[PDB]
Amino acid sequence: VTLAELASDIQSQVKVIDTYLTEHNLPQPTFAPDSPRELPLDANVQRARLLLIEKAMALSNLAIGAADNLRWHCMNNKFDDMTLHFLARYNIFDAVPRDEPISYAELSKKVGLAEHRLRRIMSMAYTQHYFCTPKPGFVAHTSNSAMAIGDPLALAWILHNIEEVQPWYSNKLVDATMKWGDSIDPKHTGPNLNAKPGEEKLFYEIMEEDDQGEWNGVKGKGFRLWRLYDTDKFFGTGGAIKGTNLLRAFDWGGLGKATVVDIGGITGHLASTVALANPDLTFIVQERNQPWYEKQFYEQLPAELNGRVSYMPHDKYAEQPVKGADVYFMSTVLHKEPDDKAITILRRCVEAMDPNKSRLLTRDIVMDGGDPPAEDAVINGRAINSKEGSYEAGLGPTGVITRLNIGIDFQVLAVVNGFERTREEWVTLFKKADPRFALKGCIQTVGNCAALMEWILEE
Amino acid sequence: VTLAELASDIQSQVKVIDTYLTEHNLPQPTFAPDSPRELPLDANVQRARLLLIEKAMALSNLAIGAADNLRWHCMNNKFDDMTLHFLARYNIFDAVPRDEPISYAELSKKVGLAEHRLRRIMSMAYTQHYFCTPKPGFVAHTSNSAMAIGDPLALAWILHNIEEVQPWYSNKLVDATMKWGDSIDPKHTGPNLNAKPGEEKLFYEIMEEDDQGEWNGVKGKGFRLWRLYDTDKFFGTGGAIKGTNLLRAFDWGGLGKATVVDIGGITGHLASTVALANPDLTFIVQERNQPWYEKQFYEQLPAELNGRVSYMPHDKYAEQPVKGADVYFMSTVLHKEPDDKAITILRRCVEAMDPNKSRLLTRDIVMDGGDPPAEDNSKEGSYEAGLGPTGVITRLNIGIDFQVLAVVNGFERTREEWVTLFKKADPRFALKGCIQTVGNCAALMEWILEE
Ligand SMILES: C/C=C/C[C@H](C)C[C@H](C)C(=O)c1c(O)cc[nH]c1=O
Ligand SMILES: C/C=C/C[C@H](C)C[C@H](C)C(=O)c1c(O)cc[nH]c1=O
Repeated sequence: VTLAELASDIQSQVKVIDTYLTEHNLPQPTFAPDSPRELPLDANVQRARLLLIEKAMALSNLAIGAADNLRWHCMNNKFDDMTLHFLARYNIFDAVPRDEPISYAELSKKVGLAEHRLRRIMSMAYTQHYFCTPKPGFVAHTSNSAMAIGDPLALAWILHNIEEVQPWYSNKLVDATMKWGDSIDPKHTGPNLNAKPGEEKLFYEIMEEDDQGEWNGVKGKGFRLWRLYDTDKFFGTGGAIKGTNLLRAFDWGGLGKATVVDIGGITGHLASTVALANPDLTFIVQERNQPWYEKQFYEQLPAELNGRVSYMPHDKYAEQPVKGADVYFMSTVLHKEPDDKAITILRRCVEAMDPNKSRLLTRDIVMDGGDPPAEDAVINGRAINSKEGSYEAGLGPTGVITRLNIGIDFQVLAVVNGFERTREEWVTLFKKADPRFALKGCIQTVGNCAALMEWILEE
Repeated sequence: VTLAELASDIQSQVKVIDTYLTEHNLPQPTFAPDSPRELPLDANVQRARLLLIEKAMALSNLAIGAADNLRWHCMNNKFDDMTLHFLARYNIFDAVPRDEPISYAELSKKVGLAEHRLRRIMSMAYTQHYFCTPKPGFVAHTSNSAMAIGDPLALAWILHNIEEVQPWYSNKLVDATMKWGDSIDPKHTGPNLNAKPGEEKLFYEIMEEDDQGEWNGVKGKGFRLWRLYDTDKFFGTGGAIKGTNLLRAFDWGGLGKATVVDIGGITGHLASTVALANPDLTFIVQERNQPWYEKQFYEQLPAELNGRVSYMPHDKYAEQPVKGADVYFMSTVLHKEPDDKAITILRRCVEAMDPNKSRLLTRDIVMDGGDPPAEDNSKEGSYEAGLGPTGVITRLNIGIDFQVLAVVNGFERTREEWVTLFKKADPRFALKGCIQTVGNCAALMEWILEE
């Protein structure tokens, strides 16, 4: 491919998006804080958007060229993370007003970071369109930075990755690999490279046990796990994996009055999203208890649910105490479970299921892609705006959903030696758990990176 | 700005490059291993390239959108570094033939990385156009990965950043700032967060003293410093800061038969670059000695220079023993020197200079940009191509600024700050030339002492 080819391709995708926005009188994305934070969920718009990102990344990459790509990458990339690190730890998102500029001098005194250094940090932020400088000596928000205003979930995501995942695990992954090999054992992770025998610590042990700190309402023991919970919530409130996409991937209303057992459901945020939109549904959120868990679970629980979402302490490897429920639901649980452990969990589900009225629903990455809703299956336009060679938009070796899915793969690899799976690998795994399992649906909304898989037991 | 405006801008810039390559019968950049590694150095082409990169980055950013930008960023960007870390530590660039594909199985056996994990690592590389998969189960190079084949300097750059700068310094820079504030003391850096007063370790002490390892022919003491020197050479052999750009930024030939004193000139690589192109020049490379320095200096030294480039052990803060030389030259030395230290060095140069004969040349970032070479239609906006708040040369300038900030609390300067600093060293100093080739982030500043 050439620069010109990429540019033409880009133009084609922009035209699809730009025409949809105009024909529907929808505001255009910009870098201003009042920009829409996403494009319409229309499947044609989203396919075009995913291809556009991919081609624009290819274009900047090609134009930088082979001589400067590795040179500039190892110089600059790491400092985009460092910039966000400063922005979060100094609370700079909240200190810059959303709709008004602020001087470096005033910003410096608000956050306690000297003017010279502040100026330097902000300048790097500008190059990735986080904040801008509208006039000399002044800082203002962009859309990218404004979305973090007042949102500790956004800051949780920054700090979890920069203060835990990267320094403790991913920076050490090479060493981990050479020491223990290609492992599925969560002990074979960065913090244990020099641990004495029997003194290894698991990621989730560190998260729940460390008591030297505090985060967003939880002081002491488990503050890191609470922050990790915030990150989970962050991915549900907006963007590609937004929780409301679950409502489009399965007919929750069709269940009628029914009980959903939410196994490994964190703090029940996703359960609350589904139950808010489906008044006939009861959710049992099953999770390992913590000293602060119930206090936080009920503080977040919307009163409008009238108690339909409740918490039940439960070990996911143990016997399932809720028998004959309509749905047993696991959202992004099994990608941290190697085969033997996932089979244990699945067999616990099977024993509690009534094969003639229970379903097992999982939400997880399907590496090679799920299927779109039936209404989006037929391609009604041109292939250029819908597919990249043989791959659905967003997939293939340079696809942005492919990229994100590898990012998630690497994250669970880093912290627990987890891994993502293809559809065939999911079906193989479930049938090893019980040969009666059948994949009845595998729905991935366009622009999402996860699929909702509907499993049943048939004779 | 909107998606359509960005796309429109991109088309214009592309057209400039596309037209020039066609009209000059020059191969088009692609991702194939045989692609040109850079665009032509013609100033109009480079201006369009810099704007094109900037607009294309704006376009991918805007298309990702505000909801997904921070979410995707903190998920993915760190693993682009981790992928390069695997590729370097397992020597995968060399393991994959430049012009043939290799199966994951065969690559796995060559590098000793299990197949499943190998596949996973390679797949992340593909998304940034490092390697590709031309057929199921097979790996091939791209232009981006092929440039690292057989080049330990590229591996040096990967490992210096990922195994030293990032974990020891930049990841700890917030903690360092909260502990010491906006310090300019090189002891007030990440490794010393819990050091006893007086027991702080300097970055360059760690570099020259650590003996637990080896790198590219240097075993034991100072292997890290030798690898650092490889990274400096890496930025001289190609890309934006290539040493041959120095030949366009100053009239070296106009010096005639002349001596250049190269203060802090590393292992003399840059000196050799200039001396190979200018046969009438003699270079004196002044640098702090190391047990392996002279061996490595002479191994590297091109035979065809016939001794014109020599090594003189020297403390840059000490009296300058070469009096009256035509040129005293410092390349990317002063951006690691706070004002007081820089003034000490500059006054050592002034004492040795003949004001009517000697020049002082410095190569450094000028944060607000130098002037184009003399040999190079209408201007819109406040900034030359590559500069301004989203410019890609600005971005590289800041990355370098942050690099020296991280390891020694150094900093980059504007042209006005340079002039102020030099005039504080000696009021006779005058900036006679400040030349920055288009596509380069550094400028060559020519200083003289005037009455
Ligand atoms: C399939 C999508 C799942 C949404 C999650 C936010 C992905 C994220 C990588 C994740 O699972 C993490 C994790 O499991 C453990 C530690 N740190 C994480 O970030
Ligand atoms: C102005 C351009 C200079 C070219 C250099 C390769 C820049 C690079 C950031 C650098 O100076 C480094 C340094 O001084 C010390 C440690 N590690 C570095 O990387």
